[PDB]
Amino acid sequence: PLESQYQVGPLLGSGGFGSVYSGIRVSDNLPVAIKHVEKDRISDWGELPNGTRVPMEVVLLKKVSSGFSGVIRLLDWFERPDSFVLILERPEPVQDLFDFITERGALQEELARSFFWQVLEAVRHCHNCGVLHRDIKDENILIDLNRGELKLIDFGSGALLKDTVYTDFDGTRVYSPPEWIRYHRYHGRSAAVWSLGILLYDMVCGDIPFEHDEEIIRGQVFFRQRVSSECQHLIRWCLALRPSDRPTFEEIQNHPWMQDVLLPQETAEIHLHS
Ligand SMILES: O=c1c(O)c(-c2ccc(O)c(O)c2)oc2cc(O)c(O)c(O)c12
Repeated sequence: PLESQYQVGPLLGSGGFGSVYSGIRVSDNLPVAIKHVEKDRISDWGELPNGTRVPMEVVLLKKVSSGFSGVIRLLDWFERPDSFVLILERPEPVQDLFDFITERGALQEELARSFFWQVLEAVRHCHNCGVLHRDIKDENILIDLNRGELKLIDFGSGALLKDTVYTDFDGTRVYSPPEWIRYHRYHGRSAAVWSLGILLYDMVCGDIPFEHDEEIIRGQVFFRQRVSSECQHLIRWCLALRPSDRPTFEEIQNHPWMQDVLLPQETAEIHLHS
């Protein structure tokens, strides 16, 4: 019943999400990640089913924790005078999609298809559980390099899912949709599909398509790499300017470009030198 049940390792990263460390649970040498969030710096707070104030990330992680390996699982959490400490699972070996794309450039379509499909399955899982991520992007995706499995992380900018309009947003601007930029209003699903469009382009071209607000609003997509027409079609669909013109998750998964996806294990054998 303390913090010394884990042997703390090196710092993995720090940013708007706080500070995350590599760790090992001494109880059984299980690889873990240890995230510390200062209370002053917490955006949105939630409340646990049993009445007690916690960071929204904790509520959301509990709602999605299950057998599904598509989302990083919350093993435990603690409260401190001025911070919260989350204990999360940690694949080993691992690499985040942002670094993987920095090192390999534009990913081959077969690989981007496997990864994109897995992201789709995970976002669907979150939505079934009543959770909206709101910061889907390469830096918030981990690759279990041995099994070829992607895991979604960092629900700190997330919210309970609803059908009404959202007037707040604290995720990544360049992954944010035109309707946010222009009116500070979005619906959850359509906004998610837009970020998924940004993420697919990122995967197949090696960089995000838009850097400035004027480009997001204009919505014209230029391809800087060789990309098949089907893939270009799916990306442009996801990046439709009107929210209602974007595809649903079902429409994305039944799109011609998404057929014959490789299983994660096959994916690691062919593309991850596993
Ligand atoms: O295992 C994790 C993990 O759970 C997380 C994680 C999990 C939940 C969060 O909210 C979050 O911000 C990060 O992050 C990282 C980041 C790394 O660079 C790495 O090598 C890792 O192994 C991990």
